[PDB]
Amino acid sequence: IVGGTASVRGEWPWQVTLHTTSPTQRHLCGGSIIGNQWILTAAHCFYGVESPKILRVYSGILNQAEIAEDTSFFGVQEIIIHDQYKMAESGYDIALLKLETTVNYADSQRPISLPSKGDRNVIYTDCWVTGWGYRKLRDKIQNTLQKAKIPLVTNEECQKRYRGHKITHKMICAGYREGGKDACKGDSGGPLSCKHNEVWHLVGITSWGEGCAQRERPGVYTNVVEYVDWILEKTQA
Ligand SMILES: *[B@@]1(C2=[C][C]=C([N]C([N])=[N])[C]=[C]2)O[C][C]([C][O])O1
Repeated sequence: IVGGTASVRGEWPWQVTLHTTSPTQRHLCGGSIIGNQWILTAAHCFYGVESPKILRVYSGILNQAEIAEDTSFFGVQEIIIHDQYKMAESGYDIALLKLETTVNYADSQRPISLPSKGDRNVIYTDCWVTGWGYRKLRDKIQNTLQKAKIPLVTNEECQKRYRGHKITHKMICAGYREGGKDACKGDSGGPLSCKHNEVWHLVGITSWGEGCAQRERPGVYTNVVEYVDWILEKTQA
């Protein structure tokens, strides 16, 4: 996260840090708890990932330092990638992780509500992006979870900032016309939480952008509401 600040412990209880144990354990991507056994994240996050066995999901984490060899985690039973996904920039950058065990909800770890179709006309004026990603373009995974408030921008405006790209309605952008605040490497799969009527909603999934926090280059996120049907179908037994 560029231009953000340290999060308060338990401030984003749905945020998880997805680690890979290969070659050595390290933060790979962000993710959001949306169900007792389900993490919603970005598809492109599993590039070069041949098996879910090397994945470890940690919930209730503020600082990466909290994660040690003796720290409990959730194993991943299955990685579900949208069959239409090819690459982040083309869209469909969404994936579900079915955990091997169920998450016991608490103030430190609970699910975030998915947006409803009857909310696409809703004007989110309080949206935040979070994660342990880079603070700049050339940096490293941050220890403390960072947060940054960022305004959503119309798709028409976003398309203007991304000539050469096709910003579809299945994407949603957010950022400052002057930049300064935005997601970066490591924040992928992270949630773009928005607050309406004081009820947190998972509006987007951190996906891509040109550089990080550059002026006139809004972050591009997966427009979650466009995938509620997909999510329901993939989560049902
Ligand atoms: B992601 C990721 C997601 C979004 C952005 N945003 C910008 N401004 N470039 C950068 C990086 O984080 C992990 C990586 C793939 O493993 O992509």
